[PDB]
Amino acid sequence: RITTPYMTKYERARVLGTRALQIAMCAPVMVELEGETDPLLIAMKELKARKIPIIIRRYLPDGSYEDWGVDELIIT
Amino acid sequence: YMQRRLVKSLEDLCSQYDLTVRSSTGDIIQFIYGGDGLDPAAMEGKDEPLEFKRVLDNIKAVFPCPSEPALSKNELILTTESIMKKSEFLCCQDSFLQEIKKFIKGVSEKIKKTRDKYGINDNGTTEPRVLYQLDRITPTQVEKFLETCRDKYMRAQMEPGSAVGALCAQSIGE
Amino acid sequence: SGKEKYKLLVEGDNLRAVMATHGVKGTRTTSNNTYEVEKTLGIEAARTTIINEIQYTMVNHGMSIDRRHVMLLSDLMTYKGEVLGITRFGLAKMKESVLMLASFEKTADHLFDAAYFGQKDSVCGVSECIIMGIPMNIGTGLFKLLHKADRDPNPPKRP
Amino acid sequence: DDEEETYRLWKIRKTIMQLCHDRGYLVTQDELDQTLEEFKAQSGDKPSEGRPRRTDLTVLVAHNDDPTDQMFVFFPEEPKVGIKTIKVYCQRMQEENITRALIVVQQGMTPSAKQSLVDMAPKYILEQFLQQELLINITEHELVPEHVVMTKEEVTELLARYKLRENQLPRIQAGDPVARYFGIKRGQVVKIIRPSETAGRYITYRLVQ
Amino acid sequence: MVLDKMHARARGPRAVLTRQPTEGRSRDGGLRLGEMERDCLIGYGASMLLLERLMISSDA
Amino acid sequence: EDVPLLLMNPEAGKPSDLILTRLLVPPLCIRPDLTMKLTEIIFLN
DNA sequence: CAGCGGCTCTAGTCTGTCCAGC
DNA sequence: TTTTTTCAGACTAGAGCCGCTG
RNA sequence: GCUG
Repeated sequence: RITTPYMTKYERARVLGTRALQIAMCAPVMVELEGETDPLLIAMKELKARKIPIIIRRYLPDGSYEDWGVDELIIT
Repeated sequence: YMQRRLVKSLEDLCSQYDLTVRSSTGDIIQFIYGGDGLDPAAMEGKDEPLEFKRVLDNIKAVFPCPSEPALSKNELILTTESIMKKSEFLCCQDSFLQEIKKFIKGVSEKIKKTRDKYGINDNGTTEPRVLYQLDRITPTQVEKFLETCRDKYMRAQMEPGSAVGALCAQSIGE
Repeated sequence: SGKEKYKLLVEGDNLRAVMATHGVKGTRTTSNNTYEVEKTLGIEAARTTIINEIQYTMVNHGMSIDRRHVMLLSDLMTYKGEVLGITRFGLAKMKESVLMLASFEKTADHLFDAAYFGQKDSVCGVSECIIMGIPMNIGTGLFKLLHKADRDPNPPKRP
Repeated sequence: DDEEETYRLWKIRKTIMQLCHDRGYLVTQDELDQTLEEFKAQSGDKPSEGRPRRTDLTVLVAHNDDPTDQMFVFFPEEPKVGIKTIKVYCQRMQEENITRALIVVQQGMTPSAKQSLVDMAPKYILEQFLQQELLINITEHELVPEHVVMTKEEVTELLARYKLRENQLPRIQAGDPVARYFGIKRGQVVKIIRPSETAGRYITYRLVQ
Repeated sequence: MVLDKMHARARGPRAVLTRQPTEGRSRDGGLRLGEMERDCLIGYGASMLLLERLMISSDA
Repeated sequence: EDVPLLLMNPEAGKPSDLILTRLLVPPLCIRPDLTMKLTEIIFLN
């Protein structure tokens, strides 16, 4: 819980990138997409509704780790 | 040639979740990036993050509150201290909190001089009501100013994994 | 106008002597050679000249720059004991991995000498993860990603 | 001259007092704060003020830890110091059972004498200072921060707070002037208090290696 | 003239020695993402983009 | 015992392998002038 | 009267000198 | 058998050197 | 050799 509450730009880019690849590979979409044919556009819509099934594991330099849910982290 | 030499020495450096810039070997080059921990791009005031005078002016104009108390001097400092000590702002670096208090103390001093020069409010009832508009800060503005300053500071922190070393090498070269 | 004051600027290198001659106030004498300062006033003053003499020559040419970049370049340059200038030679005293040195100058000697020693390098940084096609630990790689998919460590069956 | 030579023997002695006070040796404030005219009263011209035996100081005692712990500051008259001068100095130290001394050489030291100070004994440690370094107290120079030698109980908190090993800290050399001034040895940590551009301070740490 | 300076390559001839793309528009070419371009990508922090550009779309 | 103090990792190598007795001729994929040098070395042998 | 310690010195030598595009 | 065709640069050995160091 |  020591790590920053705000999601970093690097974290957002990877979460969207993995989610888009998962959606492009026929994963379930939780946003009821309306007229979207591009996986990256669908992934960004999921992040806005805070419904992405991914947990970010933040590894401290010593080797200890803390897991933050994508929904829990504040998105700027 | 110089940029290649700089980027072949500083590329490994990156900020970490512990806030310490470290080498690939794990040796600590720095304990906080630039001492403050702030990021050079996010600064709005010549190496200083907030530029408070501009922020307060935006707040007064964007949310000009008619039908508000417009109290000042002792009340302004009391409201500020109460807002500062409210669970949040503990995360903020202590030096930043002191800087906000110094700016607020300055605003309170300016209000007093103007109020003395042009009829001090006896209790907020002076007759030419235009005189109240001279240095008007209302309680909603004080709450908006302090929140905007906390968010602007928090978002100015260098993100962990920023590839801090690579950015510096390119920045020196340009 | 209020006070006319004289300061003598000497072109030369012996900072220790020029900071002791009777009448020169050593406490405020300074130099533009980090090597001379490092030898005479510790490493931490040699950090502050590398901050200053870059930020002095950068504002002289216009060319504004954040100090936080120079506060990083100086602090890299002097963190292993002594001031390690960024040359071919200072890279050997800064980095342990071979291919990051081998992608820089002297590719012949740095590869043979690290075969003479049995040099086990891990593959880190970016000058090796780009060569070995492994994603770098910097930036996006620092944080791993997990799936929140429906799972649990379940009970087993009775055997 | 004679005006200039006494000036050095006052400033060097004043700096040696300042070094002893910083290193934790006990020097009275009268020794720490003196004037050249007051120095003239103890000795005046270059003949009357003799560098070899007149200014030698064994007064310093480590009041914090050992009243017995004592330091001899020796100024050799000869400009370059041979082992023979060092051997005379060692014999004086051996009799008194003092284990530390400072030797303040005027121009230099001959190479075979320098080698002796490494190996005479680990339990008899002597530090060369050139007097040209002592004419200016570097701990009062505007570019040098405040250095503070950390205790083992504080080093154990530094390494716990960041979850470090010792060999990940930044390094400082033992040959470093400010390392020599405080007389620190390999494996001690120094706290360094860098001044900000603002009223604030930044704290950093280095390892002697 | 722009007509002679316009080049685009998708999948095309790869040199036998290194299996990387060709160096000439006439030979179908392929553009060199050099060290300076690679350095800018490291600064952006994009680990995946460097891997895709320098391994998958060059010589995996 | 004296190979460690020569600063050689014994598992990686040993002092004798520094001098050449056999040369591995390169795979033909890595050479679609090096081959000409190999023929000259064969002729010299 | 003899020796090896560091010096100190001149030259010696190998090492670079933007990205790519035709 | 007979010209040069950039400009530094901080490493690596030698050559001593003189003087204390025995 | 020239363009960038």
